[PDB]
Amino acid sequence: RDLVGMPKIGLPPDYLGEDAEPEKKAFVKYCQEVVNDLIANDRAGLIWPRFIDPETKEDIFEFSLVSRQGAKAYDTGSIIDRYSKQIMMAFMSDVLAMGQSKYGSFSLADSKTSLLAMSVDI
Amino acid sequence: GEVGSLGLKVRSGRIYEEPRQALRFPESIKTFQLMMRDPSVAASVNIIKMFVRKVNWRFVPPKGKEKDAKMIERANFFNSLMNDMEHDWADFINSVMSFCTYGFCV
Repeated sequence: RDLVGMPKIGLPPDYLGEDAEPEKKAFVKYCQEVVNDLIANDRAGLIWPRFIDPETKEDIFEFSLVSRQGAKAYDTGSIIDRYSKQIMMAFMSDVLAMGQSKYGSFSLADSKTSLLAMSVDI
Repeated sequence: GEVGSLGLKVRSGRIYEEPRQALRFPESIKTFQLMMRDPSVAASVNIIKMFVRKVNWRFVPPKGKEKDAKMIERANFFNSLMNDMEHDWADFINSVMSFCTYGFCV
């Protein structure tokens, strides 16, 4: 659900409908294919109608990419990493993440038995 | 003679040493389960139990008189009877290891 950059097309309400003139309905159909087929290939581009309404001093048609004005509060990436280490800590299986060291060993008779290796002994 | 007394709390039979209501035996049990739920606490009190339940035990006569036949046969009888229990010595250590969660085990 990260819809930032999603293409948004704003049309006057007259265009959107069933009783609209065939020319208008054809325009809406083309916009549907434009939405459904637009990619970032070599021949990417747009020829859109542009009419700044003398009233309200704003354009009626726009093709714009939806934008967000904030950032997610919590960093999910570091959050999950903390719990993964905690889970491995509960089973004392840090060797899965850290890996085999040069001062740890799985040999029971060795003088440097790993914590996990001793657990299987119990 | 004991002219004084090591009177700890003696409130109503229950030991009222801990001034916090939560950590007293009627509710200390729950509190300990709740804290046992936590990962760090669980692993920290699990490693100690681990270490205790790792070593084995074998009866031994005192520093002197270790060559006496009576002491040797007594040690043998003690070890055999330790193995003669219907619950193994390791099982007894397991039952004791509630030691960490509460501080005492009857």
